[PDB]
Amino acid sequence: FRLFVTKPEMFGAATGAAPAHDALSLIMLTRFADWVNALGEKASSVLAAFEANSLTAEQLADAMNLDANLLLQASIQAQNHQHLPPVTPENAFSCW
Amino acid sequence: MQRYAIHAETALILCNAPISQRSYDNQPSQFDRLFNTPLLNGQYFSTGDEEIDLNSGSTGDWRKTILKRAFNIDDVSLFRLLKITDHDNKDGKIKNNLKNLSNLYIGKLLADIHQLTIDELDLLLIAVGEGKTNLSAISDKQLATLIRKLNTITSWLHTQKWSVFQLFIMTSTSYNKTLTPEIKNLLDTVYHGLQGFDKDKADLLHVMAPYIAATLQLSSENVAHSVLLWADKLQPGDGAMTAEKFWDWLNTKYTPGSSEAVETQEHIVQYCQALAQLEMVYHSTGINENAFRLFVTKPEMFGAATGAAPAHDALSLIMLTRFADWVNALGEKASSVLAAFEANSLTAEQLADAMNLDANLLLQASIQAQNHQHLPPVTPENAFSCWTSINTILQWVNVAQQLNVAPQGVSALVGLDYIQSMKETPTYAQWENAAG
Amino acid sequence: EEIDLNSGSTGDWRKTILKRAFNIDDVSLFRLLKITDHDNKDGKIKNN
Amino acid sequence: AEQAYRWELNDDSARFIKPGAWQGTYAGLLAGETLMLSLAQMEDAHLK
Amino acid sequence: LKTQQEQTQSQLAFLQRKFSNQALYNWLRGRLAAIYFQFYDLAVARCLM
Amino acid sequence: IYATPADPKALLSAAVATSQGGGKLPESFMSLWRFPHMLENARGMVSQLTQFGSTLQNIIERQDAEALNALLQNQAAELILTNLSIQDKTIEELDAE
Amino acid sequence: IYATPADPKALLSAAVATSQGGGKLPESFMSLWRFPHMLENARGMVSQLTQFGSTLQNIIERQDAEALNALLQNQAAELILTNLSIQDKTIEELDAE
Repeated sequence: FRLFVTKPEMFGAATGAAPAHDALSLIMLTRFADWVNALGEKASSVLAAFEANSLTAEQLADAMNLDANLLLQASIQAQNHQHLPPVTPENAFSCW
Repeated sequence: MQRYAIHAETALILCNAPISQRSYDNQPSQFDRLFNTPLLNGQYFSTGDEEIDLNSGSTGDWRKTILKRAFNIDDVSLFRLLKITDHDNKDGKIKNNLKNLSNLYIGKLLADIHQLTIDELDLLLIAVGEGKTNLSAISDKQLATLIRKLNTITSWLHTQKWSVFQLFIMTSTSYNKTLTPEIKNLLDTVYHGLQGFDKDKADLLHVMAPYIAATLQLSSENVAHSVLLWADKLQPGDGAMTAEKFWDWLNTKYTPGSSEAVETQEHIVQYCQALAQLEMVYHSTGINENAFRLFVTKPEMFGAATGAAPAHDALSLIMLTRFADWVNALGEKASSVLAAFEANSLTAEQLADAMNLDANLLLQASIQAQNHQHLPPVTPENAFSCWTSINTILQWVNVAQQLNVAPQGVSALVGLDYIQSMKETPTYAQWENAAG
Repeated sequence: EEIDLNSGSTGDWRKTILKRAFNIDDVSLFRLLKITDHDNKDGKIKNN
Repeated sequence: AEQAYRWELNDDSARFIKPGAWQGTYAGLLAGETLMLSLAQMEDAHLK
Repeated sequence: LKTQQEQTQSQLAFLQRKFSNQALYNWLRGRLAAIYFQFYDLAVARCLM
Repeated sequence: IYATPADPKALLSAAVATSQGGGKLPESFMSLWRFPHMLENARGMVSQLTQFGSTLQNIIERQDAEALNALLQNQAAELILTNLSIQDKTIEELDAE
Repeated sequence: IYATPADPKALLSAAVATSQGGGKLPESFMSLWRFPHMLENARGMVSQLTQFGSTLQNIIERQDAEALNALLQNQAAELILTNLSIQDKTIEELDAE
């Protein structure tokens, strides 16, 4: 919650903007909260790697209990298609 | 066929045989009912010299599609099925041999009959210790041992109600490098507590133990001293960290409260998460507090090799639980056996008092355990001072009480072995005495 | 005839019938002898 | 009390109070019990 | 019954996120017992003095 | 064909601990008093810091005991709405019997 | 022929106590103070050791009270999975009735 009020650009807001509190932004905080609860015991090791910019697909697939190449191929295909917030290799696992 | 409720041709693949290409009873072959039970767009799948690209991100030809339909997996699990089969494969491409299709199919059956995913199979084979062996170059003897280890552990996880992902946390040797707030509280509490430490006056492991137990959520300092003493024998992480190297970094290079990246910080996080793994190993395998110290100091008492570090794989977590289920079955006389087991003064008469058995029952089970060829051999020196030997003797009791016979009545059946008969054939009278 | 009733003697057919008539193994048959006869040194008894 | 210790025994390098009794993570609940030990280490070193 | 599972988890989340959880008293016991032994060696020293 | 429903999922939540930084020692001061008179001044100063810490530990325990009881009554006021709808279906059954 | 199942077994566990060794007395020191001034120094030194021991006894009781409550909620979260599977078999019966 401190990361939301200091760096909202980590959570999908525009750079240099105040963090909004409308109904579209309360869904994002709940889907983030349901995401960290699904990590379980490895939730603190992801959020510490998410507050810094050192979160990788191999570290996330360990906590999501997924295959390591599954989040790699999902990250490759997220960069080759035209999403309106575009997924780049810089913000692939450092923007929500 | 009886253990996993499968057909005879599926059990034939698990005995290192290739996929059959012959019809049986005007039904199609095993090769046809896997790959061609409908024909995919009128194209027959036949074995040849064609390459099949099995990488995770290659939209291959129609031959990769049939491998996905015959095995019921996607591209991602088919690349991991290849790495379980062939660790030596550099690329993803294989040949369309019958030997290669039978080795991809033998790896998928090991996940099917144990109700596992390819992810749950690969993380289990690392936890077993067979994580470096190829299914493409495996023999008949090593394959039956591999299925026996998968049969032992998965049926044990059902009684313990654990997942494969829960077992893999307690068996992993690769650690995360990310500094969590739970490790910052460990790095701060040990630093501010050991400020006036003298090396000559006190042991380092003893004075760290109040501050290690305060941040690993341990109820005891006796446990935390055994937690630290075990990690000095593995030297976990990439830095091969001992607890003596841990304080030399923490005294001279760590600043409490800072967000600054220290030089060898990632080797410290791998050490602090090996101590947190130890907290999970002690509480899950419900072992005694004194007997956990006996595991981390003298593992040769518990079946390990002499002068070796105590392992923490899936084969060693079964041994700690079967030891913990054994001391719980002793009840009020459990402390008198474990005190006689830490010394070398445990006898068969003292154990039969606590097991509520006959005194001559464990005597005859100990005599027959020494006259037969167990691969850890039971000698009169380690008959009740090694855990593998006590586990061996108690199996002679569990078979003799199953057959309602004596331990030498079980040994009469062992002497009726067909391979042992080639040196000395039993007469018809010796079968007639054993039948009575 | 002697019947060897020790705990670790795979005896003759006469010890087997003592186990079938009493529904016990060799080990409980030696302890049944010590309940009966404390003065018996060996395990062997007569077929009286 | 540390500066009065340093002035009576000519030891400016002496240090008993260390910056770790306040832990903001656990709200410093053992701040008084830590400083009471450091005052007891200071006087026991003074009596000797 | 799906509400009671949601309510049991809301209690288990409360017992792990409050300040006075088990992780507090593991720290309070492990730190004070290191103080309580070092204070004893100073307290028995003046019983000898 | 009849399809069985999925098994009930096990809920899980995170327990991410916090970590606030350590403080630094302020600059020392050379007073007028001797050692046995400033130590007794400091010992009664620290023994009051112990009584504030034992009081603050009591207040947090009473805070988390009243935050749990307010949670237990907001949960008991939610289960009473569902059990009062089941009783509507018990009376509706007896009008259908 | 119909064979009855075995009777339910009684579970039992061990309660093996621990035993750590006794300590030895350190070497005594001859101070400057007389007996009525060092005894009063020692009595206030031991009366603080009593307050540390009563505080440490309180923390262990609160540690074992919170370790039990975390056990009671992990056990209550396991019984709710079985009772939610029985309710699946109650609805499946009413679709079979």
